[PDB]
Amino acid sequence: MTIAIRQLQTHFVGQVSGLDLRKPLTPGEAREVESAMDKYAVLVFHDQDITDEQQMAFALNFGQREDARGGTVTKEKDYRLQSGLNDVSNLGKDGKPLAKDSRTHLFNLGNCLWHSDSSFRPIPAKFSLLSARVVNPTGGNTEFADMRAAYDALDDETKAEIEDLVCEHSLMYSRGSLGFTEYTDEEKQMFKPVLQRLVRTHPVHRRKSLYLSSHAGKIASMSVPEGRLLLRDLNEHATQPEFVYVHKWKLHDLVMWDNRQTMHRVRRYDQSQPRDMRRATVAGTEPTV
Amino acid sequence: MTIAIRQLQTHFVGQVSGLDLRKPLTPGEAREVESAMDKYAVLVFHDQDITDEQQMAFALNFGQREGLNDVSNLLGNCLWHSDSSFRPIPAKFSLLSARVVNPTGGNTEFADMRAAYDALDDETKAEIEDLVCEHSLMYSRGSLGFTEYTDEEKQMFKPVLQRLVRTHPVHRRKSLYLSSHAGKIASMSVPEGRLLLRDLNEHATQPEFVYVHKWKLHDLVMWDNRQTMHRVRRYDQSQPRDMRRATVAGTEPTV
Amino acid sequence: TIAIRQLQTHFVGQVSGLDLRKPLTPGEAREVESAMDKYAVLVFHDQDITDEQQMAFALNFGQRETHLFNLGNCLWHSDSSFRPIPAKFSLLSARVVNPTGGNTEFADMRAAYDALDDETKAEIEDLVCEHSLMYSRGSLGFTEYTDEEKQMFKPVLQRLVRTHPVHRRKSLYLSSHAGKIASMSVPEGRLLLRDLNEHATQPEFVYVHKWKLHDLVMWDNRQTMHRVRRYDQSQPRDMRRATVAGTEPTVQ
Amino acid sequence: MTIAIRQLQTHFVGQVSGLDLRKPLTPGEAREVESAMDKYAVLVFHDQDITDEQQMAFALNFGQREDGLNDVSNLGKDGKPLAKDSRTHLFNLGNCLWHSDSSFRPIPAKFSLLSARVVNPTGGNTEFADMRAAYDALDDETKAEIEDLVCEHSLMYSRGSLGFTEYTDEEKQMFKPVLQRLVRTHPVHRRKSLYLSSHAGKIASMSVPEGRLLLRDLNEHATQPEFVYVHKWKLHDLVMWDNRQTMHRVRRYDQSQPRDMRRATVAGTEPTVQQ
Amino acid sequence: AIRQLQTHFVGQVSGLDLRKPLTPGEAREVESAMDKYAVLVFHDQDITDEQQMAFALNFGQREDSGLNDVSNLGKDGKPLAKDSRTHLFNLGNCLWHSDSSFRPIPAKFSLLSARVVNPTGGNTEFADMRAAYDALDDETKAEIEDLVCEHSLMYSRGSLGFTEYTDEEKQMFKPVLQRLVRTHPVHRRKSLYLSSHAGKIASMSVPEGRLLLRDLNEHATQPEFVYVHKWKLHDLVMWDNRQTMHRVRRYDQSQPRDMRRATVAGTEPTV
Amino acid sequence: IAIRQLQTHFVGQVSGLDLRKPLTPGEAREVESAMDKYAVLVFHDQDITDEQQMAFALNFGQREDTHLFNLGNCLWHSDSSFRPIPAKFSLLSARVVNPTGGNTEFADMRAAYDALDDETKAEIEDLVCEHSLMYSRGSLGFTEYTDEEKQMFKPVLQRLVRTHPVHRRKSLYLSSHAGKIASMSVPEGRLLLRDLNEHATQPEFVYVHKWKLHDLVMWDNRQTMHRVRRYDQSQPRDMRRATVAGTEPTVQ
Amino acid sequence: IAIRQLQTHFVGQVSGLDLRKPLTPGEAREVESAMDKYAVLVFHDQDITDEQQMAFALNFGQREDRLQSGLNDVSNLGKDGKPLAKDSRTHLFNLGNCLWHSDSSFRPIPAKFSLLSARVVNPTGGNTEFADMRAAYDALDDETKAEIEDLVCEHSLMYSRGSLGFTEYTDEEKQMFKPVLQRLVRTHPVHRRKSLYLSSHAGKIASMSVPEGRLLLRDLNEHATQPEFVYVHKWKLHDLVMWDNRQTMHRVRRYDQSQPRDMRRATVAGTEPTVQQ
Ligand SMILES: O=C(O)CNC(=O)C(=O)O
Ligand SMILES: O=C(O)CNC(=O)C(=O)O
Ligand SMILES: O=C(O)CNC(=O)C(=O)O
Ligand SMILES: O=C(O)CNC(=O)C(=O)O
Ligand SMILES: O=C(O)CNC(=O)C(=O)O
Ligand SMILES: O=C(O)CNC(=O)C(=O)O
Ligand SMILES: O=C(O)CNC(=O)C(=O)O
Ligand SMILES: [K+]
Ligand SMILES: [K+]
Ligand SMILES: [K+]
Ligand SMILES: [K+]
Ligand SMILES: [K+]
Ligand SMILES: [K+]
Ligand SMILES: [Mn+2]
Ligand SMILES: [Mn+2]
Ligand SMILES: [Mn+2]
Ligand SMILES: [Mn+2]
Ligand SMILES: [Mn+2]
Ligand SMILES: [Mn+2]
Ligand SMILES: [Mn+2]
Repeated sequence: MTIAIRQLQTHFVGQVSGLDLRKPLTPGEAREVESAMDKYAVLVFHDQDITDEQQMAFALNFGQREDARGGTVTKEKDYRLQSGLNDVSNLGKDGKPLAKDSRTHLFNLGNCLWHSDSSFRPIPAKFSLLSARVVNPTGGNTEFADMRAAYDALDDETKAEIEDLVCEHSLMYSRGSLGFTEYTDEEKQMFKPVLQRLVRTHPVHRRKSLYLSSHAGKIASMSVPEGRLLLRDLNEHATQPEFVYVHKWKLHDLVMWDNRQTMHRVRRYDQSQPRDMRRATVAGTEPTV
Repeated sequence: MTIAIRQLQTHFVGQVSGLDLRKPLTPGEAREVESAMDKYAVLVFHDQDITDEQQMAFALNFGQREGLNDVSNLLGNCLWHSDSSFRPIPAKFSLLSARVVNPTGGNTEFADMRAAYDALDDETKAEIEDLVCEHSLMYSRGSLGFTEYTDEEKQMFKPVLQRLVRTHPVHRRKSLYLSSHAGKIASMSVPEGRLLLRDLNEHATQPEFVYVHKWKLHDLVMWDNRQTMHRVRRYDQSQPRDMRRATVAGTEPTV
Repeated sequence: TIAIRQLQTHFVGQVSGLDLRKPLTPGEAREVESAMDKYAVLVFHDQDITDEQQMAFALNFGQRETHLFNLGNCLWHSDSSFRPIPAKFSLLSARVVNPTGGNTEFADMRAAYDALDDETKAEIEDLVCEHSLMYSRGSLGFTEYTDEEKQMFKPVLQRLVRTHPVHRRKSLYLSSHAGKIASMSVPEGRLLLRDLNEHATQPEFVYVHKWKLHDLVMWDNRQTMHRVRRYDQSQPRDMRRATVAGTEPTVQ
Repeated sequence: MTIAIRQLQTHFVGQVSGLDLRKPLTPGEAREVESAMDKYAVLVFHDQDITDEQQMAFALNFGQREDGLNDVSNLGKDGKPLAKDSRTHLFNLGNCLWHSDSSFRPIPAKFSLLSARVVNPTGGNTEFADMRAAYDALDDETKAEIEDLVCEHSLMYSRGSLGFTEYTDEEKQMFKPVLQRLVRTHPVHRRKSLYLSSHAGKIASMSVPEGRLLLRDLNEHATQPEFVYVHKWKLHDLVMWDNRQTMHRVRRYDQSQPRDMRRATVAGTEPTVQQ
Repeated sequence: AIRQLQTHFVGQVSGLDLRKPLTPGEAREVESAMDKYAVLVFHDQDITDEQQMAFALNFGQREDSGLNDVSNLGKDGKPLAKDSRTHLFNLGNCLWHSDSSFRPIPAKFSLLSARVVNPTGGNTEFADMRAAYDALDDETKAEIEDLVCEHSLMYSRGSLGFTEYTDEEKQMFKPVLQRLVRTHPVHRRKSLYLSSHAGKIASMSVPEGRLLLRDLNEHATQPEFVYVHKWKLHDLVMWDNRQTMHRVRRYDQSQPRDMRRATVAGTEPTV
Repeated sequence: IAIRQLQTHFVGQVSGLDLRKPLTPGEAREVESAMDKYAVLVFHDQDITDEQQMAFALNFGQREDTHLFNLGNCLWHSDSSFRPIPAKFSLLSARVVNPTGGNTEFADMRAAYDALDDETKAEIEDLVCEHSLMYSRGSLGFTEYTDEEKQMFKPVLQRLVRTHPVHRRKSLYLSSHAGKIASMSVPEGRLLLRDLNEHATQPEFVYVHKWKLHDLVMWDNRQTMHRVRRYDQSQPRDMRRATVAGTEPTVQ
Repeated sequence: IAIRQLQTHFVGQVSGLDLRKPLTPGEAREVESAMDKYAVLVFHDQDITDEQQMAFALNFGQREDRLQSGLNDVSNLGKDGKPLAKDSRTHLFNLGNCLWHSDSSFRPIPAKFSLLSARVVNPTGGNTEFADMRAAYDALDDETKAEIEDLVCEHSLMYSRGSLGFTEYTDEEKQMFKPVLQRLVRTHPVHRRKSLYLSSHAGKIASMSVPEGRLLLRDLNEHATQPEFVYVHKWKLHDLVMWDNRQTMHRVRRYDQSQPRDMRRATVAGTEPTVQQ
């Protein structure tokens, strides 16, 4: 009836055991994992030595593939992986680490900022599923923040202030804060800003949460300076240690998160060493606006 | 009339009593205040009903002018910064007087850059020792959405160099020279540099290095820009907030 | 699974086996309230809760009832004793704890009463006190009040000796808000109250609470006094209060 | 969104919009709902898809649990409809009489809150009667006559009406009659109202037959259509009532069909009479 | 001459001296009027007990002078004590009922004469059980058609607090069966056979059966089915127990109320 | 002169003196040194006159220049602290002893000072209190003063920490007459005085004197506080005072 | 403490005490004096635990040498908490309480106070009656008083049980139930009133033949249990009745054994013997 789950942080995060992700799930098991995703927001599976196909098959229990187009500087040519998965590694087509100053790596440094995946899309992602294929031993922890806990801890005046606010999300905002400011020219059209609610409501349990993300570069109804200051304050509030779970990677871990309830980021790592990390993304169902 | 100092935070900040800033300082008083600034980096004076000229006269004990700077609301200041870090010779002391206090928000927060430096692991210390940052108003304003400037403006705000690790002239303690004005590290790519600056700013502004100052009427707070960062928290723009700053010019560069 | 450890000779229970993030069962609500009747003060460690969760916990026990408030809390008092229907339970949740000072102290007014001699007990049995914010603020140095403030803070009557509605133990109804005994001259009455307060807050009747992050302390204003000890106002402190309205008066 | 109230009947009953009962209330919202209960005596909320915990949590704004929802459904422990000759169902049928909740308790109930979880489509309307308006409409002579009268309330009396008249000694003590004023006064707005209830089987200072006949006349008077609001249930309705100002009853329903209704009861905060 | 006093029933009768014996045709007209109007009001009838009964006996036999004492007076022509055994049984008449419905063959006509009028209350109310039956919806009529009620004095007195009965009293007051819906033998109109004496429906549990009866009583005693009669001295009111219910309202027990009833026995059972 | 110590920190009982007789210079010298050391001196069986009591007092300096006074004495105080030059010694002679209550208690302000932590010593060092009869009578409930009285009872300044002119020991200058600290806000200063008073009058710093007929007790106001405990006011209590005027101010 | 006398000669109803709480020195002294005067005390609505009941009893002395406490189980229930079999060993022995007796009169130092608490009331029968042995003594004539003054009875459980049929005892039982001596006429240590020491356990007068002694005890018991000397207690839930075994007899009237009767007794050990032995 229930799968084995141990909670890893005071507010959220469950560790799951007893499931082999190389193999199909039963209807009951898929139902259990999704309820755990609703409750815990982040799930940690150890020792899941899976193929790209096995990983995506697992993800497809929970919806459909998110269309990857408009998500990277993909050159419209080709890259490393053959399957459905998003390549979130530090490797080129080469199979070995990207150059310190390449346009691909510099864009990938965006992942070091606190973000919710595909928040730059009119329908943002539901679940993201990350598999560790080669572990970089010098840094690159992945950190998760509970946006519902963060929301709850705000005072009434803040909650009343932010309730109806709308943010503009774009890859140009997140990469822009890192100094990556030149886009040509269908990129400016491909990364055209989308609207998202600052405060969102989960469809299952109806918990309210802060929809924070590096992609959010302004609040619609405010001046750019004031809006950004507010977002900075909310981001500082929401990423305090009491709302954060730090994941230390082991080989063949799978960590999956609900983008609708969380932010995440990768910490600085040594770029000269391989880091083979591969993501499956489940498309969102409904927009926030 | 005996100067008494009580330490307000684990690592820094001193509360000073027995001085009347309306009255000129004696040689011993000037020496003690500057010595406390060396030690505590931030000093808090309560109950100082002082004019603009008294504030400056107090300030001028410690050097020259960079009368007062208007930091009243009558927004870059909300970012963690060190004053005039975008100048080739950056500011020494800043002295802030509260003439009208905003009752809703507007705390001034102070971060100890020396304690922050010390808490770093020896590898990080070694990584950063010789690193140099570019500081400009264009960078700090840029964070708040001001990213385009004319050729006349580009020269007035032309970036200057400062070392990431500075050393205090008096006690020789090392400290992180962080500021919102710092937009890149000279020997690193813009994104890699800004990420390191982010990590250092995050580390250096944890609660264990931070003193939060809650304002009272006629409060004077003074700080060493060479040893600290500071920021003002969001305040109700509708209500008058009258804060007046005296600034002591720097007496040496960092590079 | 509720377990209570007694913390002081006369009173105070440390409660384990409850997660206050979750709604109480009717049985748990009954157990908690009976423990409040018995111990008068309950300490709950490790309760990392929200304002809403705190209030929800409180509302099992009844209904809902800055600088001047904080300062007055440094004097021995019982909450809202200046109201004709005074407070039942108060609840304090430690969100940010000041490391220097700010212990909260509690005194068992039932034990204080019991320790009085037979003649003192007979002397004070029918006495009535006048309670007002003007008296407690007076002690802090604010003696002058405008004509509309005088109505705003019009003194209320309270029995000096009250009886608990559940176990019917008598206790001394002492409070910084009490500034007069009705049947006595002003100075004699205040001297009697001063001696009663000194008696009632001897270390044998006092529990000292040294705060830990996420503590929740709930106390019965009908059986106790409390005070906060001196602390450095320049340090961060974040203590969140909930108060349950009184369900009965002491006089008319 | 803030609270709006719409009048549903000449003298009483309000329909409330703008409140989500899945969410904890602010102090202001608790105040507004209570004042509205004082004025309207019965409040109707539509579209409140709530859990038991959420229902109780809403209820606890207004006091304490009466000595954990009360199961006023027609269902057994297995979740299926009770048999029509089962002792549980025969007691539940007591709600079909005009009553005020816990009037057999020395300190009787304040608020009752009833949530429709599964609606029976064949009957089972809940009717409410305004005991204040009913009192006011009496002539001066009747008001003077009844002013100081006291009733005896017990489960033995309401269940007696329905055929259960023989009680063991344990039961006679467990259901020992309590005293209640016949004319009560609301603690907030001071309006007088008839404290009528099926649990009332006697007036203290009168013969049992003369008392019951007087009670029958007051009940007939107080439950004329002019003082009565008829509630037709929709799924996830919540109707809450002040037992201190009203009577209520459930109309006959089809016992073969499920009727899942769940009550939260706030304990009384003051007696009507000493004992 | 008959003047109709209410929407569905009740006739006021003029030009008849109840002191004088009735002709064959007058006995027929009065009875046909009772068939139609269910209740008849006679004004100014200063009649003796023997004269009252003589009028009654035109319509059948006495139910086992021969008049029923429905007064508030004791054996000495004086108002009864408020707490006395007889008065507390008289109070049974304050409940809506049909006369002798607890007898296996229930009463036909009842004839009440006003000898001394209590001026403080004590109106007699009548309810038309035919109009009441008619106003019910089709689904209800279907439900109630074949139902059978248990009638006993133990039930009506039970309501007023007399629940404890001896083995000997339990035989004297043994419940009788009566149809819930009865058909008048003359005009064939269906009517609700409601009564305070009815305490059970045969095929149902006591509580559910009693709840059904309450709903029926509530429906049937709405003001639209009820005629209120205010008493004048030497009034006589007669009713068909087979088509009606009646009750007396609260009266001042300190003041005399001398009312005398003549009961014609039933000529048919309902079961 | 033989001296017996009566409390852990202070108080000496003196035998070998007959106060009906003039003191020799040596006797006067030994008594004053004993006053410096013990702060309070107890002399049993001195059946003396007013004139003899004053003559005895006058060895130690000069004379200092109602119901309310007796009531004020129930509060912890140092005599004449509301005067710009406050009392040196006070002397109390027991002519008629009330059997019910009326113990006189003494608190050692030097021992009280010593036992404070370094932070508090640093905090208080240069603080200055305002002392006035309006403050002490305030605590008894008399808060309203005409401008005539406000001049008569004009507050005077005293050091919170004073130093004894002979042995140089620091001590807490506490008194019921002190109602404000000059450099602090009114409530915060009063709260600080309250904490210091509570600290200084703990049992470890207190000598309780139980009166015996013809006792004389002399105390140094510069080193102590004192108070009288409650007694039955309808019984006679004849306690005669002599006061030696101060010989040095604390500030200005 | 308020006391209302409930019978001509004795019995007091007590108001003002909550027996869930410790007594003060004054409260304990008042209760004991009330016991000296009224011999039987009735308390209503005392919803107490075993520990609380015993704590109340311990005010007046020490304990006498299903429940798991100091209390004597005088219920009709077995270990399982259900009514005993009507033919069982324990029940037939408990029926002993239906005879007029004074508690522990078969011990060399007999009981002081007994305190009985009603936890589950039997609805059919089970009244507890009490007889005033002092009033009974007073009403005897001068000659009878003179005759009995120095008589001594033998008390044993073998005698009380013998009268209900159990006449056969082994050597072991005969030693466990070895008869003890008690004065027939006893004196109260406080007010010095003489009273008849009657009991179902008394089966012999020492100086007389068994038949003549038993006939004399019968005459005294008949005299002493006349309605004028007897108070009848009808039980209510959480009643507590306390009696002085030194001045009274008591008995329980027959009760419906198929229904639970949960009655719990605390017994205070005697503080003085009646004979030196
Ligand atoms: O590589 C990492 O640890 C960070 N991952 C992501 O941001 C991602 O896959 O969405
Ligand atoms: O106004 C404030 O509190 C912030 N002040 C400054 O940043 C400043 O004057 O340099
Ligand atoms: O500890 C505190 O903050 C003071 N406590 C109180 O008096 C209170 O909150 O009611
Ligand atoms: O079931 C119904 O409609 C009526 N319910 C009640 O009487 C109740 O819950 O108190
Ligand atoms: O006395 C009355 O008016 C009531 N009449 C009857 O019920 C009757 O006599 O049948
Ligand atoms: O009377 C007493 O016990 C003490 N009196 C004094 O305070 C005094 O005379 O100075
Ligand atoms: O059970 C009873 O009523 C009487 N009981 C006793 O004899 C007893 O407990 O001593
Ligand atoms: K600046
Ligand atoms: K308060
Ligand atoms: K009920
Ligand atoms: K009849
Ligand atoms: K003085
Ligand atoms: K025995
Ligand atoms: Mn990501
Ligand atoms: Mn600045
Ligand atoms: Mn408080
Ligand atoms: Mn109900
Ligand atoms: Mn009739
Ligand atoms: Mn003095
Ligand atoms: Mn016994």
